[PDB]
Amino acid sequence: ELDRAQERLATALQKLEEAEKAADESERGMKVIESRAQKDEEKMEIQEIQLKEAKHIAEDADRKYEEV
Amino acid sequence: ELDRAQERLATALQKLEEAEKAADESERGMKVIESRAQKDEEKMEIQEIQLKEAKHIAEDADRKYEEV
Amino acid sequence: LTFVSSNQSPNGERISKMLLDSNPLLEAFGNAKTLRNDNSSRFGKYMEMQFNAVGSPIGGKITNYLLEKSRVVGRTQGERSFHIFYQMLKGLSQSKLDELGLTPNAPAYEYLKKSGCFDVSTIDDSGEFKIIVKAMETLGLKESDQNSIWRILAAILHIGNITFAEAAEQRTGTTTVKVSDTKSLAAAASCLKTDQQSLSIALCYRSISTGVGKRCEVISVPMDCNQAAYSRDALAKALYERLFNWLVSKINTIINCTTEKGPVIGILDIYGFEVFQNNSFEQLNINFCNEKLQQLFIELTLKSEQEEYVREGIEWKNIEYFNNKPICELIEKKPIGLISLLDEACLIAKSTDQTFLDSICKQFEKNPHLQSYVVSKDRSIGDTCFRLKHYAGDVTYDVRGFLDKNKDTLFGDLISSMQSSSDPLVQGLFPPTRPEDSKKRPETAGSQFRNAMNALITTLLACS
Amino acid sequence: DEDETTALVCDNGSGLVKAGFAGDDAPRAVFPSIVGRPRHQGVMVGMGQKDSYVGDEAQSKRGILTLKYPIEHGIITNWDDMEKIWHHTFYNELRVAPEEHPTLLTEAPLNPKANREKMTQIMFETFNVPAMYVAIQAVLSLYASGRTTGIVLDSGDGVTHNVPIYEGYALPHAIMRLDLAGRDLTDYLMKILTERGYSFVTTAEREIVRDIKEKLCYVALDFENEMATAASSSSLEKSYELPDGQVITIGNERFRCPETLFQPSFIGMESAGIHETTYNSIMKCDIDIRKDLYANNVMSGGTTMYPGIADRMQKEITALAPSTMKIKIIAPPERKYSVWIGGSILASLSTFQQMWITKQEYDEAGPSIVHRKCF
Ligand SMILES: Nc1ncnc2c1ncn2[C@@H]1O[C@H](COP(=O)(O)OP(=O)(O)O)[C@@H](O)[C@H]1O
Ligand SMILES: [Ca+2]
Repeated sequence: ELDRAQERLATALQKLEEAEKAADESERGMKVIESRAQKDEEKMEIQEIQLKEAKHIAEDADRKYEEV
Repeated sequence: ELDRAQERLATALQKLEEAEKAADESERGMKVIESRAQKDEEKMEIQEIQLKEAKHIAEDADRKYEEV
Repeated sequence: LTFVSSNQSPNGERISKMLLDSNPLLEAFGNAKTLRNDNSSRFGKYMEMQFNAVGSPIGGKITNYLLEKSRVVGRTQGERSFHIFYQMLKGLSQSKLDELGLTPNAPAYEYLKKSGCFDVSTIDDSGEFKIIVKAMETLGLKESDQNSIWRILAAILHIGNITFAEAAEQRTGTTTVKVSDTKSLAAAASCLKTDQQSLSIALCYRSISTGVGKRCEVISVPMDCNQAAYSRDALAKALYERLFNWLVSKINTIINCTTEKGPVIGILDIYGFEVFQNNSFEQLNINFCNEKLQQLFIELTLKSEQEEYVREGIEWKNIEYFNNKPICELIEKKPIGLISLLDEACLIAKSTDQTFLDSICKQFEKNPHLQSYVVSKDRSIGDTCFRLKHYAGDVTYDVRGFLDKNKDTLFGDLISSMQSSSDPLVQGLFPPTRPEDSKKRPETAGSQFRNAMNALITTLLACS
Repeated sequence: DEDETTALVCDNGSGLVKAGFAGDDAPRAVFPSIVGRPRHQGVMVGMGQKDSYVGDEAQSKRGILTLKYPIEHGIITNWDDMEKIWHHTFYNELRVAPEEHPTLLTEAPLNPKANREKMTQIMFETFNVPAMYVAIQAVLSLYASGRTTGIVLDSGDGVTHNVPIYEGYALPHAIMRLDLAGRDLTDYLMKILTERGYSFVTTAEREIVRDIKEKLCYVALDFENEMATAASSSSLEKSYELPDGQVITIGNERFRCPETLFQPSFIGMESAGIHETTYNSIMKCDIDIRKDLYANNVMSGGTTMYPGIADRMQKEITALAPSTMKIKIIAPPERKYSVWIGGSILASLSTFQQMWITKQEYDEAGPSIVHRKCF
């Protein structure tokens, strides 16, 4: 029974390190993507603010054209 | 020695369960963020085209106004 | 009542002394200034005097009701909302206010600015505070407790500094919600002691997926600003409702007698009749209560007493009595009725106030007690207004608000985020699920008003 | 009692049986519409098998079960088993008897006349139900979303309905019924999976397809442009360790099956995409009624939850269509449950009385009370 207990200890201790290792890498991968996600989100908002103006200017030009 | 190994095995499996649980929540968090990042990326590209179109149509309107 | 109860009683005459000291006290909590009345209670109250198996008094409890809704954000220039707020601003030192990002000036805020007015010519809040503090200590609210109470209001104020800088993410029609003023938004989450991020994601984006097993959240998508500002208010309205209830109930914990036990004798007290320069949805519900109140008397001093004659072995005959006017009641209770059709017009999110008003003129203007500018040829009725006959007098109302003001619906998603709080204060505003008021839960707070008043009359028609 | 009558809100289809308590907003009780037997023979004594296994009880332990499907998008293969499907709704989940509270169901437009009386008979003339009604699928979502003027395309799983409702009902039609949604995609995957040593044959595993589907499957922004991109192994291949024991790096299997939607040619039908029929239905209406339709499009159902479904529509329509009004597609937070948000409403309304059928009303007009009241 001792041999079995030692055997399970080996595979458990090893899998424990792998599980912890994966937890760090997964968190590492989450961080690098989270940062990029925030940068994109911010960039998207800014562009859409310009998208508003771009249209209002285009419409204003059309209304200004109708007058002339 | 068996009793000592059994004691170490009990706490080992407990740490293993905790490690796997932490990894399971970490890999899931990375997955949902990655999906959101892709959704934002596509939304950024499709609007990147609109922004340009919104700028060109404004410049064209100005040129059209200059003619009349 | 006293003296008739055989005079002496240490625990009995004690209330006769404290209830006299209640005059400078009661005027602080459940009272506000109306242009017609200064000491006007802004909530229905049904006091209950307790007694023993002899006839002497021992104690008593208090029961409130749904109370006006839009008095927290909307009102005419000159009136106030609730004392508890104003008594705070001019109470805490400027030092403590600055720490909470506050200032002794309502105009500086937003929620309070939407009210219209701030300063009152008849009331002196600055000089009243230090006088109230003595009354605060009279009951048993020491400075230690005072500070604990000011936090709850500070939380409300932090919510009041949170609006939505109409996110210009969408280019045309619909629009998302984004907070540029993160300072103010963060201040709330800081004092609420919750994740600022989760708070913004869970609220701005509602979650739904409760398949018995019990929910999987986060799936959502942005919505218009009107709904955002609407859901926002519903939060600030449901928080205060459950606050006032839990607040006054915890005050009695120090006052309410625990030494004795026995039966109960009831006493009623409610707001009275009023007429302003311009009437609105508020007057409709208030005047509606009077119609229910008039029915109360008729049901009791006119109807119940008659049934007592034929029960006490007396040769009585049914004498002509003016109409039982049960039509004005059935017209707003059972299917096919006023507030029965209104409920139908509410949930139709697009059916605005104007559309609902149209459903009244057509479905009715045939049943007694209703007129307008279309049917009744009378210029006195504006095209944007309508006539409504009461038991005698005539009143013209406006259709402003009505729906969003009455609805006040707040489902889980938004509430759930607050119920799972670790702070003892926040979760305190969300008691352990329905306290002696279960039935069904989701069905607007407007329809819940009717239920609160119906539950009131039911227990009035079962006593002497 | 007092100010409480309690009304159930149900909405069954070919994917989920949505149900709740009373006055709810979102569906509380939900379970898959399945009912099979034991091909295996129950151990027979370790329970006289019976209970086909249903509700969150059958789906939990599939394998052993011989899941048979009664409601294939519209047509019901057999009504006898339906009795034991509704025996799970009110009793097991809701824990309330149908001989107490009213009931609300959904109506798939243009449903067989024989089905109207058949359904009603199961309740009134057997399982006493004081009152009930069967509202029309799409119309419900309109009000809840808060739209007066829209063109609705409600498509959850059963069938597709192009309903240009934006002011009233029962006009010529401008509506269509197509058998191309949800379950149709579930059966198509196993077909193409055969080209990669995969073959989810029977129903038990066919359900697993649905699981794997709603976690990765997507719709290509543009099949033609993403063809050259296939060379890249980053945006296409996506690992998915099957929770049973199999790794399937789906790449071109995610946007090949959903393509059937826009390409009915992959299921042997002359019918065109859902953007051609859209024109077909709009053109049969007034001429001065279109400008407002394009302005606001209502896209509800779980089919609109897929990534890359709304943006594509704004690309193809604008190409060959009136180009004057703003083009905008409305996709509410949970556009799938939009039906249940509006379903709960009508159930909680009082004006609803002058529409439904009452106990006595049935005996007063016989079994034809249905088509005599509703339509
Ligand atoms: N987020 C999602 N993305 C894609 N499909 C989804 C999503 N959520 C649910 N579904 C799918 O939608 C279908 C259920 O939609 P539903 O409208 O309830 O159908 P039905 O009413 O025909 O039963 C199921 O096939 C389910 O996998
Ligand atoms: Ca649907």
